[PDB]
Amino acid sequence: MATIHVDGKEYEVNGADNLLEACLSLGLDIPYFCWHPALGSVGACRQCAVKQYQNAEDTRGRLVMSCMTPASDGTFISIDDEEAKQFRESVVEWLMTNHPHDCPVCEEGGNCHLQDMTVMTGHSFRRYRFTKRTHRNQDLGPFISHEMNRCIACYRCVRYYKDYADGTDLGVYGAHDNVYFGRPEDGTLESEFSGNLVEICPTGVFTDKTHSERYNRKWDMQFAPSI
Amino acid sequence: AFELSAAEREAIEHEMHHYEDPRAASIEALKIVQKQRGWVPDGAIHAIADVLGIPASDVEGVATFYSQIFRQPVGRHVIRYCDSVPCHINGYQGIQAALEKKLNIKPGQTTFDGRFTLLPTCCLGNCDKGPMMMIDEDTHAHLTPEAIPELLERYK
Amino acid sequence: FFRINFSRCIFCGLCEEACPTTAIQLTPDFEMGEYKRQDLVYEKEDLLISGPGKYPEYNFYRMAGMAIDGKDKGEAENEAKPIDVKSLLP
Amino acid sequence: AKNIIRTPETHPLTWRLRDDKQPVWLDEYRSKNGYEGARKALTGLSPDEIVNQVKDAGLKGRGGAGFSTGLKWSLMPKDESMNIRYLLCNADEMEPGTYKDRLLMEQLPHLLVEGMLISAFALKAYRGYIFLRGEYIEAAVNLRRAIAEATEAGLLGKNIMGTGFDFELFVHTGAGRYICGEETALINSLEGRRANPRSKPPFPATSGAWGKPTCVNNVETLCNVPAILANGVEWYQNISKSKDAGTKLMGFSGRVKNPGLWELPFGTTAREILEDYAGGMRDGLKFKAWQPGGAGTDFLTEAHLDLPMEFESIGKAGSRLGTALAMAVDHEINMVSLVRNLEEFFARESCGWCTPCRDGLPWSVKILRALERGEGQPGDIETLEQLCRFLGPGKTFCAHAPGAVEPLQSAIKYFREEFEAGIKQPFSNTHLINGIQPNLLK
Ligand SMILES: Cc1cc2nc3c(=O)[nH]c(=O)nc-3n(C[C@H](O)[C@H](O)[C@H](O)COP(=O)(O)O)c2cc1C
Ligand code: SF4
Ligand code: SF4
Ligand code: SF4
Ligand code: SF4
Ligand code: FES
Ligand code: FES
Repeated sequence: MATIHVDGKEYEVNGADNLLEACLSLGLDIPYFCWHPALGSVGACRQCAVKQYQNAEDTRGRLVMSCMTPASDGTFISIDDEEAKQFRESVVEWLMTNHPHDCPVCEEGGNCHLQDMTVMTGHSFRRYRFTKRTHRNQDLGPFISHEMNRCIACYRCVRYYKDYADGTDLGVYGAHDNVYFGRPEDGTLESEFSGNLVEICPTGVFTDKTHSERYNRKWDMQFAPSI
Repeated sequence: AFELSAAEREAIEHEMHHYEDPRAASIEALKIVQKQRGWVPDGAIHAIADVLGIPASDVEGVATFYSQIFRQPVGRHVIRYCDSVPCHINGYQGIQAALEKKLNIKPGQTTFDGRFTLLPTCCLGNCDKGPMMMIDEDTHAHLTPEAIPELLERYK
Repeated sequence: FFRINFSRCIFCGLCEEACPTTAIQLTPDFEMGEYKRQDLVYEKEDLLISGPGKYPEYNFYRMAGMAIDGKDKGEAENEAKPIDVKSLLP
Repeated sequence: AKNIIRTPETHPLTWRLRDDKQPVWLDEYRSKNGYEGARKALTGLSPDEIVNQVKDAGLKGRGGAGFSTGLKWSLMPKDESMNIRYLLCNADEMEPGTYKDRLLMEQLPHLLVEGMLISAFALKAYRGYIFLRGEYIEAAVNLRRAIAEATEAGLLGKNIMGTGFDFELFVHTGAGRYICGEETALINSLEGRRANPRSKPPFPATSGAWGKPTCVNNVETLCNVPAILANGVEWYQNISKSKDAGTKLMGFSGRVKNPGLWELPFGTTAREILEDYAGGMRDGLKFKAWQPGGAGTDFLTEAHLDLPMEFESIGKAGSRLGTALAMAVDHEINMVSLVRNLEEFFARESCGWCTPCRDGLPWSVKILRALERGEGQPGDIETLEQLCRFLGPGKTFCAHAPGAVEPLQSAIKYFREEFEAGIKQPFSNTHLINGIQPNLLK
């Protein structure tokens, strides 16, 4: 439908789509968290940053969010722009400042989008030397476990549980960096589709308790397509 | 078990008639119950929700977002001092120290008698007259560490 | 359960290099000859010693943010104490 | 300067202020040519004509950015099907160093009421909301009494001035958050939602409050409308000769001999406001720096005091005009501790929507606190500068952070030596694990 120019190479994409969706569908890799193919685009984590030029002669473009930018015809964007790469790594660094050192004891290890993006952004060195924020967890019933410390405030859970599944017991509480995602009070999630949170959450705040009892890493699982 | 008083219910209802969506009355609804209880009791969140027809998680999010809405018990007279830069230059730090000494508490806690609660606040829109503080709904300007002991006495 | 088949082990130390907890360690010992290969399959009873090994003072649980008996939320290294969303402080 | 004579034409917004500093009420307000502009507009000018006059006058926004009020009113949808429209007054005033709105609302409430009444007719709005901060207790009681007085006089309500125009005005009190000042955040707060900013496009003009055409304007911006529709567009254009037409409530604060705000035309240099009105620094204090108009403005030095108080002049200087309410910093003030205070505010006023502002500002506060405690380590200033560039316009979701780094970048630019004194310790984020030889990066 529309012709875009990513890193010089030209591509034919649907103009009705956003650059993130378009480039991801082209096989191009752009880190992201807040955006979900079914929940739409909001522009919160600011991770899908891409440099956009006004024309082919523009050499000083601007950092835009691919998820909140239309894949319009005549669009010149660069994912490999140094500034874009630096900003995308900085977003991960800011999310890692208050992130718990609990990879070995979390159930998302090896299946974690945050782990995948940290590596994709090439962020392996910590410069932050201050304290990490902590949050007390809640009981969410017999199926979902809570570990708010591992949160990155992408808002995916509240957007799926409340704006897609129309649930009323999950919400975002607090302000600034003390934002909390959970129930207004300890209790069982009442949505018949609460389980999808385990795959929606890009971290390990929401996990599957039914598996946690006999937990095994994704690489050690024998899987089969079943109905 | 928290139960909204008829007066509080009527107040929230009147507010709902001033907006298209009843949800727009949530902030004031939290302020009404607070004016009658000093803070918003945990039971109030659900009760307010039933009156506005909105998820209780939504009412809780608004309360935990807005600072003035208190979700933890507070003293009879809340004391708010401006900690912004204009007042920082004027010398709020001295006023804070004076309040802490006369009250033997620290910013964020209530006195044992439950008469005062020391909470820092942002700009109060009166820097030309700083330092500035607000006790209850009364504003005090041109503050001096020496006047703090007397000012607090007025709020028996 | 923890099982190591020393009949297949090549003593390369890739596993010791991979722990984030310094639990598995290759020790200076070379005498492990056996009569039956089945006895070369060691379990935790034949692996868990009574000391820290080559790494004397490292506890991953003092670095993790997951609360356990002894370490509560905010009691780990470089970790602040939980601030409630209902706190009165701005 | 010390004894300013106020003539209606020279001081259209402060000439009615009483010396007893008591609120001018309907009877007194109408005595001083009150609601005359409303009468002329409601019964005389078409809604479109009023918009054109405000556009021709050149009334720019007085809330921070200088966007043309008339242009903003003209970007409103032209679809007659969209009958339900709203006008929102940003009475919220929580930017540290700003107190101009309090004076107008607490002493001249009918001025805002009249400005909204005229502005609503132009925007064809049926309901108007004054988003007032809760801390302003007096403004609330005063504005509510003014509305009650107006409704009785038939200035607000149904068939206003026998025009068939029905306008209902409501006062919405806030609950503490500063982000509510952002236009889209105000709309969300008004709807009873967490004040998280929205994204544009779409702009609030087409889909704002409850998805209906909405227009947000500052108290001062709206209080400038009555005079234009009463004294004429020509008078407003000739009030001064600056590209920024009209008057502005400007002022100086911060250990100055006479702190306060004064109605002055654009172009008055900061030097005049500091010496002629503020009376200069208090004896014993020497001027070091000054923020042009707000905690979110870039600091300027004494050399920039001879620059006219206009949007373009301060912008070229390297800052923003902002609210035109300047603040003076004396030599006895440490820049690191001052910016630490600014960041502590900007960091806690974040709503938590985007990472750059939610997790980046808190980092800066910790670095600044370490610097002021003498515990700074090499690389701290570089992180601060990187944050200032990566929290700049376009990177964050709204302009809270872009404006939060404005004071920080400026302080490092003119007073780096103060930030350097902080670094006194060697850099170290790792302890020594026994048994593991460390990778000695050189
Ligand atoms: C963080 C932030 C805080 C703001 N606070 C205020 C405020 O207190 N008052 C205000 O009038 N505008 C404030 N604004 C600007 C508004 O978004 C908007 O520009 C203004 O209400 C309309 O300006 P005008 O109508 O005078 O043109 C703020 C903007 C930001 C980004
Ligand atoms: S959520 Fe992912 S990155 Fe965070 S501790 Fe768990 S596995 Fe590691
Ligand atoms: S709990 Fe998961 S989905 Fe929700 S904000 Fe945190 S990381 Fe995102
Ligand atoms: S990785 Fe460990 S268990 Fe596996 S062969 Fe090497 S030394 Fe043996
Ligand atoms: S910059 Fe981002 S985090 Fe800060 S107030 Fe705006 S939307 Fe919220
Ligand atoms: S995925 Fe685009 S802003 Fe988060
Ligand atoms: S900084 Fe105290 S009133 Fe403005």
